[PDB]
Amino acid sequence: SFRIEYDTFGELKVPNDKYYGAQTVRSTMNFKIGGVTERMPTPVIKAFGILKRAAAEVNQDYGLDPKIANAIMKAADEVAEGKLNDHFPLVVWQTGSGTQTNMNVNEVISNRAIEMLGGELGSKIPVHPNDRVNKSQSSNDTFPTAMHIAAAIEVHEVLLPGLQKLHDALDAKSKEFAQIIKIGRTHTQDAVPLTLGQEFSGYVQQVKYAMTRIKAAMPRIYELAAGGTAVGTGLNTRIGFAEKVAAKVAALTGLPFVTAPNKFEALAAHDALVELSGAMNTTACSLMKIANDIRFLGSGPRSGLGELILPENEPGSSIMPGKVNPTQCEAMTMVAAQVMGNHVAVTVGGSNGHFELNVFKPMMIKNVLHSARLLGDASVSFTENCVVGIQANTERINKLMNESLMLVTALNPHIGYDKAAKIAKTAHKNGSTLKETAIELGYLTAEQFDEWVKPKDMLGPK
Amino acid sequence: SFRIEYDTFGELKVPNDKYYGAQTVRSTMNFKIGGVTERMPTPVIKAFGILKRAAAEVNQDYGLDPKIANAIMKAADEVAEGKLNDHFPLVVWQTGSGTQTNMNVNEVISNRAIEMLGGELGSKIPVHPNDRVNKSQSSNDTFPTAMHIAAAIEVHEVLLPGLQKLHDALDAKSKEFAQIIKIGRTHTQDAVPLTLGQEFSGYVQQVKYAMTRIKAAMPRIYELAAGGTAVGTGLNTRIGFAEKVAAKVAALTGLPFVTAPNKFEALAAHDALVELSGAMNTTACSLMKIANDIRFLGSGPRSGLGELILPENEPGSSIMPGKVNPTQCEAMTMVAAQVMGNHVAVTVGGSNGHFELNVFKPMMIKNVLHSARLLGDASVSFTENCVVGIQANTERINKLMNESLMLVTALNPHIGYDKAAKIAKTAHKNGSTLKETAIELGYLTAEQFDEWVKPKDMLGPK
Amino acid sequence: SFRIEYDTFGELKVPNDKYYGAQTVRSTMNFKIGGVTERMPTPVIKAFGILKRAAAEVNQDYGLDPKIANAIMKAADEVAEGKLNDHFPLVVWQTGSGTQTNMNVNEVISNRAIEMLGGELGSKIPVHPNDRVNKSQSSNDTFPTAMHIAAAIEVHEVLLPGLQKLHDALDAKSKEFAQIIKIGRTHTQDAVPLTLGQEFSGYVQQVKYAMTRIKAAMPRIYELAAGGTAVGTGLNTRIGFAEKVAAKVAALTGLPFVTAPNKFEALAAHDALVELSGAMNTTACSLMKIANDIRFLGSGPRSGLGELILPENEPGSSIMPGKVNPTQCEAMTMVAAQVMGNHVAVTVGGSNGHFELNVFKPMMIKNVLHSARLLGDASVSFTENCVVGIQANTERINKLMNESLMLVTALNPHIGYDKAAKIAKTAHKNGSTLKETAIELGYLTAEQFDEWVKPKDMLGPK
Amino acid sequence: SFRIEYDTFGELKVPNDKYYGAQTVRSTMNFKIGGVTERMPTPVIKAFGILKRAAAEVNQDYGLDPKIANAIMKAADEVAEGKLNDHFPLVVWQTGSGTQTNMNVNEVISNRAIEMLGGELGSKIPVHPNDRVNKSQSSNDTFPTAMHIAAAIEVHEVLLPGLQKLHDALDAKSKEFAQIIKIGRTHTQDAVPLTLGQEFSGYVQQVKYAMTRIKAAMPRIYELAAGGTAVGTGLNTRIGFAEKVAAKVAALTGLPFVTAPNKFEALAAHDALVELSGAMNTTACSLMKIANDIRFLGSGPRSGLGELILPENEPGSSIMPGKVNPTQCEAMTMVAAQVMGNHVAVTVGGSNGHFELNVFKPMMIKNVLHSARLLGDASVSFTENCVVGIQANTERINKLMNESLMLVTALNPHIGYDKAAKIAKTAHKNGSTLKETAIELGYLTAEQFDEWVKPKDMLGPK
Repeated sequence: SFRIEYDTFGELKVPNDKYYGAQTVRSTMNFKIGGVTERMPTPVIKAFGILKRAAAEVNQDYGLDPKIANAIMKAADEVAEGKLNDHFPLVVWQTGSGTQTNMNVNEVISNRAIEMLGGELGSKIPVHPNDRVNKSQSSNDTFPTAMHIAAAIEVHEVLLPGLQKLHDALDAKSKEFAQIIKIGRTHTQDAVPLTLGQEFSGYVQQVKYAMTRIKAAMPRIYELAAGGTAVGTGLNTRIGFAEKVAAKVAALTGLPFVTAPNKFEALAAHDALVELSGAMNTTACSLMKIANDIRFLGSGPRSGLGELILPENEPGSSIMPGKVNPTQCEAMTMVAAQVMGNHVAVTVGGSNGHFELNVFKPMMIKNVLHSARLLGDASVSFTENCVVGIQANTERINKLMNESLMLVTALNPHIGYDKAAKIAKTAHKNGSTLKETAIELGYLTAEQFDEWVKPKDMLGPK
Repeated sequence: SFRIEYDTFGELKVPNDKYYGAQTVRSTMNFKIGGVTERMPTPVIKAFGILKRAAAEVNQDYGLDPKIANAIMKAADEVAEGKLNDHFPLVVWQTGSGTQTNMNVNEVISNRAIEMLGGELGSKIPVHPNDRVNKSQSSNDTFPTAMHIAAAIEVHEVLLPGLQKLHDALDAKSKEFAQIIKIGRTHTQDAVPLTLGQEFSGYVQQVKYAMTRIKAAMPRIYELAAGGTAVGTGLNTRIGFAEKVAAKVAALTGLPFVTAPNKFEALAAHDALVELSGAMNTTACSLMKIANDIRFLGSGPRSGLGELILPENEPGSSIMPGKVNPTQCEAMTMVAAQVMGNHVAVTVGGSNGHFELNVFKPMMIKNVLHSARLLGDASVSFTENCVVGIQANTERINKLMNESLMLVTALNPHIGYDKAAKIAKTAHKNGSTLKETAIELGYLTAEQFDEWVKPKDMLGPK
Repeated sequence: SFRIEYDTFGELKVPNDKYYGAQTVRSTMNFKIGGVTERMPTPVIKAFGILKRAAAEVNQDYGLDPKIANAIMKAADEVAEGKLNDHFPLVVWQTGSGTQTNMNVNEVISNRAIEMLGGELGSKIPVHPNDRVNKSQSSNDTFPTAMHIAAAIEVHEVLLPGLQKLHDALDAKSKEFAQIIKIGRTHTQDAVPLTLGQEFSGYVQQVKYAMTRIKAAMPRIYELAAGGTAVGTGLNTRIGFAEKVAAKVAALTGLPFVTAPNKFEALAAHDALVELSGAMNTTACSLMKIANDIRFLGSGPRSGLGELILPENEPGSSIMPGKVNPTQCEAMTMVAAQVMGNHVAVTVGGSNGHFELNVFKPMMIKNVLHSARLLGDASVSFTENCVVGIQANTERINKLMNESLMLVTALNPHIGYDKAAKIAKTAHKNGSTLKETAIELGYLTAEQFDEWVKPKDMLGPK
Repeated sequence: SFRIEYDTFGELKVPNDKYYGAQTVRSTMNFKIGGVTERMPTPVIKAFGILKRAAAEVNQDYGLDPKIANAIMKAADEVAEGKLNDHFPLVVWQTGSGTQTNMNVNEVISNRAIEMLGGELGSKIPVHPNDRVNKSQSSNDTFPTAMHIAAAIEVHEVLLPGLQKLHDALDAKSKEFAQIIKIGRTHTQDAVPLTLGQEFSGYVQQVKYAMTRIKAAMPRIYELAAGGTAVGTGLNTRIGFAEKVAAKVAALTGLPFVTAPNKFEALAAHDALVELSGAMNTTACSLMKIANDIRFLGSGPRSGLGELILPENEPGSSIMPGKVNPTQCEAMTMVAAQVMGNHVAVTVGGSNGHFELNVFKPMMIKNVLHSARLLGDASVSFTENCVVGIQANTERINKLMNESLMLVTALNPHIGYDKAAKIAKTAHKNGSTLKETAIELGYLTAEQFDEWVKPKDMLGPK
């Protein structure tokens, strides 16, 4: 069931159905931290596939036999395509350079390329893990490159598409609610009117601005460290390798990757990941507000605010009509809190580089990808299972507009401030409406009230 | 105007009306970071006065002349009593060991004692700042001792008394509201009843637990670094000085200070400050919940929840009866947010010690004292200006109870499930009460509803 | 391959090899957030097994048929024993009360108990998920109970045992290094001596204190919410149920669980989880310092500090003798940063309760358990793969003690301060040792130096 | 002594020498939280002066009498110029909309203008605080406008200039050290060479990227809330006032302020402050790395790394040549830790808006201004008192290069791998240099070593 390989510490059994080798087995023994939920994120593994395929193709310019390079490229493609995910058992909590995962990737690509070429597994023949798959590379500049490839692809494919769907659904709900006037709330106290459409347009702007902030963090993510080798000098690498690898990754991905102009900055720090996390942290603040507002605006049916009817996600009860838990609001605000915590973990790691190498890399990229996926996935779920189904409770909104004390200020140009306050004071004391009170005191008629108090004239400057 | 003092780098102008000297002027030239709001917290300065008073009294056992010791003690007392606060211009953002503030204290006490002895300011005759005021002490073990003295005093005099007042005021309201039944809220949806007294009793328990948590953090704060000297060994101090100065501090303050049993832990780390900040961080979460709940329970007057009437302390508008902004809730929840951020500042500093000395000391104690003072002061203000005057809106509460759809389950034993549901569903569609609808459907009589639906019976297990 | 079940939204296929039902299937469709690394932690699932077994046994006092109760107890035991982990596919990012996981647990326990009794899967006969497995319970008080059971077991079995091993290994290394004198470092500058044993005793004290802080957070974790039902009143539950369930959980676990004295505080907030996270946050600060110190003390072989020889964890190179990457230091400091971020996520959730129910529960317990397991697992790994193998580089330590300028202060009682400084100044200028310089200037003999400069006399007070 | 003013709650003693009035005295009575270090930041007060000056000039278009407008403008100018700072006693911990400070500003400007018009202080004649100084404005849109004005000015005048000085000083050192070769460090282990110039160029790039990140956060800060009034609709302000007052602020400041295109987003949230704090958070991570590296590179003189000689700004001990504490590194890394905590405070506040108004405004702007000022001031101090005077310890660097085992790979083409390894292994065991050992083993000549081992050739790709 197993073959036998060796490292400098002793003999190791490797399962015959596995493409990794002795270094990866030793690593599962030396880094038993946290269990399977801690495995290196698949976007990192796939990004390594993209990177090893670009390096193999470029290394033909520097003496790599095309037959060996072609097998490496095909094997790297299978990694990048997600066909070999089961051959990566290592956790985030390894060396802070990600060396063990670089070797896991070199081992798997070598053994699969060996198999494609007819050799025997575990043999290093004819594709040596370090000499061929890791040719012209270091763990020090490859893991950072994989981080930025994975981050950019996840932003492009998961995070922004999720936010875009949320933006568009909130914008639709904003135009659908454009004529529904409700009582505003400041300090949670009753305030002057605005439309539900206006209130929702604020959410739309926040999501639009979140997308812009995330996009503004991407140019530094597109800088790749490949070619910095061990300490950033590019020692033991060939001239032009850095530019060529980056240009190859860009063509493979369709994204504007470039080589980092300063490889010392690219190896000794991950400030671009701190900044991207910062943009997700702002996004989480925006989404906390939007989701918590929608939560409260749907509270009720009778002892809450009751402006919105949220779609049911849980089984409703026949005995409990109108009760709807805001389920997606809760998942989303829990996600928002997680992103804020992830951002502090990214910050602590990003602040703790030493000399030529920051060695917090796996934890930093784990937290960035975790926030990116949570935000994108929750944005989709919140859209499809809550926002698109939101309805306005117009009867309750209309009833509360008539019962509000806030519109009393439309009477001042007609009967004077002092008589307006007496109406408001009296209605507040008696629990009556402004209209009932304004008439019961003989200050005006019902026809005068209905003509002077028009909330649709209280929604803008004059 | 000025006098002239000298250090080994040249001449310095010292204001004649100031008790500090050359080293302190030099320190103000080198650390112009942030302005006057960044001055070293007065509790640290006073704690330094206590410590120097204790050292001078104890140092009589080790050769210090009693007439010199007496003037040092009297000057140090003035520092500890807050009488010389204007003679400390240095900011938090100085050396990470606090050496500049230690020198500031030595100079101020030296010069004030020289003045009491009839000497000339700046003269070092006959009270030398380092050889007599800093006798048996080091740069490195004095500031951490002052940190723990200041934190213990602030916890004892400001933080716990403020929380005690808040606990007692919430408990009185809990008892005052013990019979007022309202509709519960889970997920912000209407839920089964509880009293305002029960809900407030949750707040009371939270504040009680906060006080226990803070008290649980004090035993390690009572351990003092004095006697560790430069690196923790006690080199260049006298045997027994560590224990004697801790006991003298205990007798001067009435708090159970002892010498730290491991001086390397006490100099190389400030884990006790991190743990005390963490207890305040939990307190902040509790206060955030309490204040935000009271904020929303007082929302209205007509488009909110309207269960509580909060005291109006700042005049409002005559045209706006019933509109009262929950301004003390806002001060308190802002303070809570600040404590959470301060806690992360404390954490980063506490995580970053190097070898024998943590050199983030001034910023860690600044954030701990800041949090303690804000929490204590806001608790007093929130108590006196909001909690003690809260009234229940019993009329609105009673009406909302009658309009709730939640109570409809008390009718299950009497008319079966299927009829109650039809009442709930029909009331929900018509906007009428459960009682109106059960009568209009002829499923029971008014007197039957009033005898079957008793919220008083829905407040406990059976 | 599948059976057919229904909920109020439509027909659902349930795999026949799965013990969950339609509610769980619907939940995997409604909460597609984050993928499989986001699954509810297994310690929560097992804790639910303990809880449903205690409730079933107690519910016999309240009309539960013993035959049905016995099948429920056996099925709950299989959940608690980890035999049914594959039947829980739901993610953390569900409703904030954990309702979906409560139903997942009720469904799986019902179907497995049905199978034990001979019935057909998916039928609810004879063990109804809600009426029997959820009898006398609410999602609102069960998920909090499972959180605290899981937290206490993880602290007892993973976190503290890991820290204890680390404490004991550091204490052994401290006694083994008790006679090795080295140069201290303050501000990272050379300082007076202390032994490696003394420096390591500081680490030992930090870990001892971390264990005490964690233990001080457990009494509030041992308070269980079971019996609070929907809003904390205990409505729809039987008198004595809360005390009996808690006493049963305590007997099943061997841990001192008790019923929460105030169920409103237990449902509306999770301040005990915030406080336990706070204790882990302090622990992370302590471990960051210890691991980073050991990292730097092992730096070299020639351009670093070079006091410690760390055991190899990576394949060493023949060309690179003495180069050893501090692999476990990096995994541990990365873990420490993660705990600090997790703590902020716990804090944000803990601060955001609303009225009767905090609905951030799954994210809060996820982060607490994640920090607890990471800290315990990394503590074991750091112990076995680094601490127990640490050796002192005594030749380099001894060589640097002889080259240090720091010991020049042992000459002052013999040749006076002024002549001591001239030796230090001259050796610093020439790059020579104090001994060479003190002799070359004719201030003393080699025999006088060797007798007056004894670092073993510079390790304590006099 | 005092004069007497009145609000609707009674009589208030106002100091005769103060320009504030009844509302401000009332505010000091109700918000005694934290003491004088908690006063509203002077940049907010000055920004309010700019805003009130702009509003008064624009309000001439809307009826304001030019002679009244002129005195308001002149008084508001004195506020903006920092001439009336003593007339603002209110703390940050006030209403979450900043209303008290808005009233403080209105009263101070009203009374100073009344004084210029020859009236009596407290009289409201002829400059009414709310009817003329607050004309066309609201409580709710003035404070957020002042926040953004203050943040933009502080970024432009303090933060970016400080970072610019640090960037330029690091770049000059980079060029000064361009030819000094030293041993690299990865994982803190010895690594292949790089120049001090290359390493410092990484720092330069980090500071350059920090400045770009901060600049990228300013476009949303330039959007002003003025004109949103109470809830965002602009009710009770004039058409065109929003655009005109933003343009007047732009012309007064020379910064590209514009009116916010969505006033609901601008009042309900402060996402732009969260994003600006996040850019400063990234800056803090960069500065932490730079300062901590320089801290350790200057460690010694003999038991550290010893590559850099840092300026000695505070006198040391004559008995301790070469011992220089990196005190500016400590101030800077403490500041970095503080910015990270401030950022979490900003995040919590920014996440907690409610409906039409975020009421965490004073604490959010306080933390943003605090971070900006600390970063700017510390950058200037770190530059002038450390960076500009750093010297390389070329003699020690050259010796460490010669004693390194890293260079041994240049001998591979000339004597093969196996002989070089035996040299490295033997030098490592004997404590001798690579050159001494290769000669003593007779594998090459001294002149052969000097020609084969050229570190100048190991600094780049080939």
